[PDB]
Amino acid sequence: FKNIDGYFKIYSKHTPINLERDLPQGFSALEPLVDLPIGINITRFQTLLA
Amino acid sequence: QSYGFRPTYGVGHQPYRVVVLSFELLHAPATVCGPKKSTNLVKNKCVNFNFNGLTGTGVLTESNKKFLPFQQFGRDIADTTDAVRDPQTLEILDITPCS
Amino acid sequence: QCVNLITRTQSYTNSFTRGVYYPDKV
Ligand SMILES: *[C@@H]1O[C@H](CO)[C@@H](O[C@@H]2O[C@H](CO)[C@@H](O)[C@H](O)[C@H]2NC(C)=O)[C@H](O)[C@H]1NC(C)=O
Ligand SMILES: *[C@@H]1O[C@H](CO)[C@@H](O[C@@H]2O[C@H](CO)[C@@H](O)[C@H](O)[C@H]2NC(C)=O)[C@H](O)[C@H]1NC(C)=O
Ligand SMILES: *[C@@H]1O[C@H](CO)[C@@H](O[C@@H]2O[C@H](CO)[C@@H](O)[C@H](O)[C@H]2NC(C)=O)[C@H](O)[C@H]1NC(C)=O
Ligand SMILES: *[C@@H]1O[C@H](CO)[C@@H](O)[C@H](O)[C@H]1NC(C)=O
Repeated sequence: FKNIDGYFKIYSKHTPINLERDLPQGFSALEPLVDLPIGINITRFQTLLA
Repeated sequence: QSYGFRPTYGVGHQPYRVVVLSFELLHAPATVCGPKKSTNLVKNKCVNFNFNGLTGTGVLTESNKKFLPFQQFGRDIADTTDAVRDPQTLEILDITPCS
Repeated sequence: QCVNLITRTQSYTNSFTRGVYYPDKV
């Protein structure tokens, strides 16, 4: 997540794993998902659970 | 105070519907713009093209230089502004100098 | 209305070459 020039650009990429993960020794690029043009002052965030 | 607005009132007292258009230029640009004119794709003796903002002169072609489904540009090693896919039909394009 | 029971401590771990994204749509 980024906040630059008002655009809240979200980058994401789903990558499958094979065993236990510890940020494994692999490379993968993230593709842009949305470009919400809101320009909100974002200084805090909380992960929402269900 | 109440308005009368009888049909025989003078021009100075007749009702006027006033519509004010307010425009904001805050630090949050969005896609709120006016309408743009659209034309037909032309190649084969290249004509000038203005595709989604950028302007070029190359030969539009249907080459197999497939881009990504999110990219909307094209640049070579020399940062040459290659053609962009069709903003309407999503058809991949490419340009070269026109001799 | 909410119930405060999700708070818990933190930890740390070693990452790798992650977070690389496309800086432009070209
Ligand atoms: C967001 O927060 C900033 C500061 O925390 C507010 O002040 C702006 O700060 C930036 C950079 O420091 C300046 O370029 C702006 O001119 C400042 N704005 C004002 C009104 O002083 C800012 O107002 C807050 N809101 C937004 C939408 O940016
Ligand atoms: C992206 O990479 C894939 C994987 O090599 C390319 O797919 C191959 O393309 C060649 C050329 O047409 C074919 O001979 C192979 O059979 C293709 N392989 C597979 C598994 O489909 C693909 O062409 C590359 N993308 C571009 C734009 O060149
Ligand atoms: C813009 O409008 C044109 C015209 O309706 C669309 O072209 C049609 O595309 C469909 C496929 O989705 C075809 O089945 C029709 O035959 C096309 N019609 C014509 C006249 O070409 C075009 O797809 C639209 N583009 C977007 C991005 O909405
Ligand atoms: C990350 O930071 C924490 C506390 O600052 C530290 O305990 C931990 O060792 C650090 N991780 C690495 C890999 O150094």
